[PDB]
Amino acid sequence: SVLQVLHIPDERLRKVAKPVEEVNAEIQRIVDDMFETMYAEEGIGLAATQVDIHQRIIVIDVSENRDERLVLINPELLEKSGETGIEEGCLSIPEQRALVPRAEKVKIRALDRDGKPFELEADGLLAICIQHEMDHLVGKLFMDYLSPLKQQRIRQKVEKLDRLK
Ligand code: NI
Repeated sequence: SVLQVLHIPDERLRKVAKPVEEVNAEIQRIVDDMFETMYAEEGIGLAATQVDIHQRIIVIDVSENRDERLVLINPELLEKSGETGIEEGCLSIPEQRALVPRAEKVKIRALDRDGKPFELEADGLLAICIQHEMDHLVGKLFMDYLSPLKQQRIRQKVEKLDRLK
């Protein structure tokens, strides 16, 4: 099923997700629902916190043909290097983009949808998306890196959009 994506101001977006206990059928259904939601919202990443599920689960797909499913369950940053940034969007912050500092490369470990551990070295867009999604699981948003005024501006714009929807 396609799930409801929370938007700021929503305080739930500020929650810190708990680690996943076992990767069972129930976890796998959450993963599958999260992909469905992500794809439907035309997104490249989604964290469980965004759909009010506070467990360390991320889904990502940075491909055009939407057939490269990356699942990060209980992800762990093992190393990062360099610096970069692009103008990032966020399904929890509709229609607002801003450039945000990020590591250029990350190396992470996580469990996949079967519960298998794997390591992944990423760079470019995928590194940035991974960092953005991992920020979600500790209640952090791309807005947090901007000036207090810019946070208020953005948060004002979002509240106006949800009034009209
Ligand atoms: Ni986001």
